[PDB]
Amino acid sequence: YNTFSLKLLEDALYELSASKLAMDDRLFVIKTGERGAIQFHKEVLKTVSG
Amino acid sequence: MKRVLNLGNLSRIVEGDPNEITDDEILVIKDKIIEGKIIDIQKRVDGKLVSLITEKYT
Amino acid sequence: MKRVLNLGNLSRIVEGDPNEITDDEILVIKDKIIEGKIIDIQKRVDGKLVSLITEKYT
Repeated sequence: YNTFSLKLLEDALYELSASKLAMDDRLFVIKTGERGAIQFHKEVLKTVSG
Repeated sequence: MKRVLNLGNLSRIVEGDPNEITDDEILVIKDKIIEGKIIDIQKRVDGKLVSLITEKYT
Repeated sequence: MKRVLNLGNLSRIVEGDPNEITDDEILVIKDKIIEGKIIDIQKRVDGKLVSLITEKYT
């Protein structure tokens, strides 16, 4: 990615999940540095702000 | 895209008499001849009730 | 001196993209030339954005 988006992430994980995983086993766990968690926070806040 | 002001400062957007508009509240002057349109947005500064919309000419 | 509208309709006064605002939102545009003015207030009428403030002429 050039720019990070919860749109892009939500799509990729769901398409994966639909094809590969049951509805009950779609809990994902991302690994990041403190900055990735911050970038996540900003995007999540940008959405709820919409 | 995000909200323009905290709802505390938006709850003080009122519709009334220009003579009773103090600060910490914005005024809207609805239009009569036209139903939905607005005439002006106003905010008091130094006792005077000035507009926030910039005048636009031809 | 009642609020011009309720809060559920004032909450949807937002600032940002003209393309991303729904029919339920009012769009504000902070003037860039002046520091505390407004240049236009818009809401979607028929998929298009139109100014709520009545146009003035001489």
